[PDB]
Amino acid sequence: RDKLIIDTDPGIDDSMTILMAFRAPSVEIIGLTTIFGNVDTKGATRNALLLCERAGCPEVPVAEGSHEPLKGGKPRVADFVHGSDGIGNLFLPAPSAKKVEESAADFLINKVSEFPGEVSVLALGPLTNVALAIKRDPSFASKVKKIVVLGGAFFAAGNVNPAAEANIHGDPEAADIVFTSGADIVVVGINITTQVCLTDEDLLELRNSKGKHAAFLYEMCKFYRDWHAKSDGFHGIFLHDPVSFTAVLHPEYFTFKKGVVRVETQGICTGHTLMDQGLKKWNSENPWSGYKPISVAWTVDVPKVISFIKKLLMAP
Amino acid sequence: RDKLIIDTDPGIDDSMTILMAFRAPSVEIIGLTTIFGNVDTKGATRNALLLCERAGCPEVPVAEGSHEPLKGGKPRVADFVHGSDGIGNLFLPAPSAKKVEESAADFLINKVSEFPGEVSVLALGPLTNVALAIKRDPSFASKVKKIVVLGGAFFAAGNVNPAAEANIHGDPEAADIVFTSGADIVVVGINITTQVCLTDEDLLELRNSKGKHAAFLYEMCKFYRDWHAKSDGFHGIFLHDPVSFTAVLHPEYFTFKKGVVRVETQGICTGHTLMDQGLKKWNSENPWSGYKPISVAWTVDVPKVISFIKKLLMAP
Ligand SMILES: O=c1[nH]cnc2c([C@@H]3N[C@H](CO)[C@@H](O)[C@H]3O)c[nH]c12
Ligand SMILES: O=c1[nH]cnc2c([C@@H]3N[C@H](CO)[C@@H](O)[C@H]3O)c[nH]c12
Ligand SMILES: [Ca+2]
Ligand SMILES: [Ca+2]
Repeated sequence: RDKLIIDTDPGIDDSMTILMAFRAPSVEIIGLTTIFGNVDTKGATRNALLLCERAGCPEVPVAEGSHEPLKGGKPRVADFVHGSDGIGNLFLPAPSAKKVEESAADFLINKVSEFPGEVSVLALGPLTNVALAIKRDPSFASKVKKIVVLGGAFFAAGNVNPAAEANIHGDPEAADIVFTSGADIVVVGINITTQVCLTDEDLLELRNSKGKHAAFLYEMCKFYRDWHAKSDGFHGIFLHDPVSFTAVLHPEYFTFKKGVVRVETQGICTGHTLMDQGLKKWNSENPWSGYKPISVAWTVDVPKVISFIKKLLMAP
Repeated sequence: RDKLIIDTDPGIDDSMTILMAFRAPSVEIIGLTTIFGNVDTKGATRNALLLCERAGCPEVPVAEGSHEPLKGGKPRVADFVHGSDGIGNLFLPAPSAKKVEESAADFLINKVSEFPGEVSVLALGPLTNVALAIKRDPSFASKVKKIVVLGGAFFAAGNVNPAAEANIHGDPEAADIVFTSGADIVVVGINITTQVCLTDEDLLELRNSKGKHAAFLYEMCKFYRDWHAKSDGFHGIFLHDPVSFTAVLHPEYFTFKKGVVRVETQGICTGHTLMDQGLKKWNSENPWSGYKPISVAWTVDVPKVISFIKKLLMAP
């Protein structure tokens, strides 16, 4: 079993991912670390604790992270995407399970130091906790096995505005710290995940399936689906976070390109992710020079990824 | 005959374009306006005057433009792409023809005001003179028939650094003024022009042809081709400026997408061009909201464009 920490802002697609992850036999979830984005950090913690209970694992530690980005200020949340409670307005009763005392940043540092080169991190929201752990401990990047990030828009439009994807826009400084940390990083941009969908028919197939969490997953996805229709004009949902989980277990369902990634932190392009492919010899040095390259998902085998996601969601 | 002003920084591909333009029948070149970029403004004026003489038209007015970008400061020139003299180190004797007294900005306003909705502008370098014209006369944008711009990198890597294309990076503030002016604008990015090449074999075919300027064009192209081999790893040249001239006469050899274009003026992404395609309904307003969209070249019919360029370059 491969040790995994999920850094997340649940979140409708985050919740689908977490529930899938608990059903994956090759994976050992050693903890959930929470962040803002789809909902405030407190709302993310509440949902993560509820997901642990729903999965029959209330013993799995939940470590609350940062309430704001590194630059500060109360963050704007995607409630128009994920609902007021972050899970499509189900307004569920409060969990009995409680979060651990330590912060998400401290939990990440402790578990990575406890098991060097063994713990993988799946980043599903803004990268604040991951950046805090990199800054607080300089050996973190050498001790973490792999960091799989759902974030960015590589040579494609963003989803917050034309320039930026939501997770990166949520904390641009944190994303730039993570992408230049020298750790073994895999980034999956929305240029990849918007190709991997569940249509209205696929969602109905989920409702009618014998899946353990089928009824709950369908109720959540109703609000998520309606946003895609109003904004993207698509009758269904984009599987952003489940696709990044698929890259953890089955990287062979994708192709990757190596290259230095930088994040714009100011101006009209705040949150924009840009990769230097290294196929052109520049005349002079630039902000992409001297850093260690990372892996950027380039193509996706959509039927294989959809088959893997559907089998986990529809498992009894 | 359609009236045309060429705003240019000659420049090797600029020189190919200017010489093609003088041979093109459905066009009347009413003037050349010069700018920095490939070489300093004074060097661009010298080359433009030499091109008018070589074409047998020393009477065609040459109006010298801005020596530095809108924000000020001595500009960095692409002498590693176009040579010390701006024309591949041919070190030709000085022209006998002299430039006009008025600035490029004043010439642009005067000729567009003289013939409202008749004069087209082909922009081959940084957009400083065009922006100065828009700022000095706020009706300029509405009076120019069309502005065809060679510039930007749309959902592709830049050629200065991963973020920016050279002409836009030369004056980001000027490009942003032009793209938001409300004028009838057609932008041709390097995402289009890098698909339209002359290989080493094609250049040899040009040398062996009966073309009026074949010998001169080939000598000048030697330094230009060499940069492509050292930097891009391509044995030949990218026809950037001749392709934008092809978009003036034959826009039917391309497909275009309508959308608001903004330019980043600060940070690591200074000079980055980004278009909002308008295919997604945004939840809130952004820097792309409220402006008039422009036409962005999306695809190119490479054989048709190559055929048109080759027939002009190889005409006796
Ligand atoms: O349209 C959207 N706007 C903002 N955030 C999201 C999300 C969330 N943010 C990430 C994708 O931007 C992903 O992790 C998901 O949990 C999905 N769709 C949208
Ligand atoms: O590789 C390059 N770096 C900088 N400028 C140029 C140019 C010039 N600048 C424009 C394309 O960036 C184009 O108008 C041309 O005259 C060609 N190739 C390069
Ligand atoms: Ca998420
Ligand atoms: Ca030029």
